[PDB]
Amino acid sequence: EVQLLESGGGLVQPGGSLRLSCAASGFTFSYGSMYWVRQAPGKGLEWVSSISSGSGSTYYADSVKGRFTISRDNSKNTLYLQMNSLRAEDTAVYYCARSSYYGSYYSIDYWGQGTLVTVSSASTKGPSVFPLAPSGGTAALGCLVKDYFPEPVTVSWNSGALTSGVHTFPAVLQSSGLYSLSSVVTVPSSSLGTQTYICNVNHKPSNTKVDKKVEPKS
Amino acid sequence: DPCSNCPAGTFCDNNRNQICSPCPPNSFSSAGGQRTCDICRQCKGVFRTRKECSSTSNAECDCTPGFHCLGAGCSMCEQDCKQGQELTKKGCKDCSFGTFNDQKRGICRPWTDCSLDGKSVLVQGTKERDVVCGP
Amino acid sequence: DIQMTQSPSSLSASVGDRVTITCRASQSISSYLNWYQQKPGKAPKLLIYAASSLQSGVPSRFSGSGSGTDFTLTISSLQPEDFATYYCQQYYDNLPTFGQGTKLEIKRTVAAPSVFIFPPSDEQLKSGTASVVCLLNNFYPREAKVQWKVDNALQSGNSQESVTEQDSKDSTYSLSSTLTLSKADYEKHKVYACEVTHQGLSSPVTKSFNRGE
Ligand SMILES: [Mn+2]
Repeated sequence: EVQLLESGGGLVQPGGSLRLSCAASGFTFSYGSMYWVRQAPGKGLEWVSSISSGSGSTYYADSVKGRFTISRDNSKNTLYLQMNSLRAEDTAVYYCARSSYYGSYYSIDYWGQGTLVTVSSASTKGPSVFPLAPSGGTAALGCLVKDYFPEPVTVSWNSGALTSGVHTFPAVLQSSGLYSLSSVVTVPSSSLGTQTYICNVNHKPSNTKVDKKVEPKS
Repeated sequence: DPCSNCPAGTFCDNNRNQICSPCPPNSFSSAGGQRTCDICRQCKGVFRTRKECSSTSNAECDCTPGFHCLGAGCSMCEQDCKQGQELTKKGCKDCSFGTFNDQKRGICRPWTDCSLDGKSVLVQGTKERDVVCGP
Repeated sequence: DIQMTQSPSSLSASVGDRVTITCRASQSISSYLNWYQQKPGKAPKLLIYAASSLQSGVPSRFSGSGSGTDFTLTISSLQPEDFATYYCQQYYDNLPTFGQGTKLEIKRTVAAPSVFIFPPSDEQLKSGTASVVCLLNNFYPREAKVQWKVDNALQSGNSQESVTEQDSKDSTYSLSSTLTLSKADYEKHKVYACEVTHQGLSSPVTKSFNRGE
């Protein structure tokens, strides 16, 4: 089973440096290439770096050339991205990738889950979690995840068990420079009182792990 | 030429304006400046894979149990004999008295002459072991 | 360098329709051209390689064409799951440049949203801020006007909106609007209303509450 896992992502101040790691398993890097591809929030895929197997010949996009260095420690099966002189434009989810050979050439086929790199001078702030207590037989409830920095925050309902009718909204940057989002769930009105609803909020940068039970007010 | 710069594990790609491209699967280039990668050797039949092929090195073959590699790069598979034997046209035959073979391959060799080094014989040699000389 | 220009940036098309996405290279790249599909929260998936070769496990409705500079991706009969951002990528020079992407929206019949108003929790009010949330659930098209009214007075600048990505099965959208006020301003007024205008509604829908149940 081919598995790619990035780490090293996080908040970094402009002018600063960050080193990303991509741990691989289920293959031997004896053929093709490995890559780093980045994606700025709401923007397109940008290939940034490549490394050839055997030789370790490297290639860079003009946008990162001279600032970024790709390397592979084969003994640890780990791909690195050393990122120097970082600016706000470098804020993106950074993905490591592995090639596959189709139609007489190597191209990107396998992707990791990505690691978010935020280039900002703002401080890490943990969120506050508030319940949104319970229209044509439909009832709505949720959780308001307010005042956090940086991204991301993950939201689950009843530890991933409740997925139907769930909407976790993209975060909005408030006038205060802190993010806020709500995660909601709709259910039939008549079903209220037959099930419990707990939103599980996680904001790893601030070590925030909040489980909030949503009940009707009295 | 720009092709000369292409290192081991790559080939000078004639279909993409002479860029260095990684060797395709089942091929290798253990040297630089090649315009094509060489097909990997298949270790099958009497042969078995010892070291798998990579972009920078060819696959290295081994033989089936009860056999050993003969010649450079394991070109043949020769039948294994017991320690204290050697291979003849009519199969494995025991080492003749005064000769030994400590390996499952090769030929019987005469025992070392301890008297040459002014040494005594402490333990006489066998068919599988050489003599053990004194100090 | 090699530049990859994709055309158009976005398009809306119905289930069963046929769509074409263009990809132009700044210089000849022979057939070393790939097409990827990126669905929200999922890793990009390879659809086509070598400009026209359909990858195994990819439906026959996806097809590629071109050589040199001009390339085309066509989807013969759109499905609701086809909602994604499509990218071309060139592999001719060791610097594999991606196209800027084409966001594909699945057109659908008008669906009126269900509207929900949430008063601020007592937990938040103890901190000195009041957030009033308005939810619009499973509507199409995305275009909707969400107006906040406090004691019948229309609000400005004190609200922010967020829309979910198009649902992959029912092709709809969901929206949340957050009205933010101080504890003092929130306790000064009584009636909190969320008014919604949408193609699916005969006339605007108002959801409201009076502070203090
Ligand atoms: Mn919904």
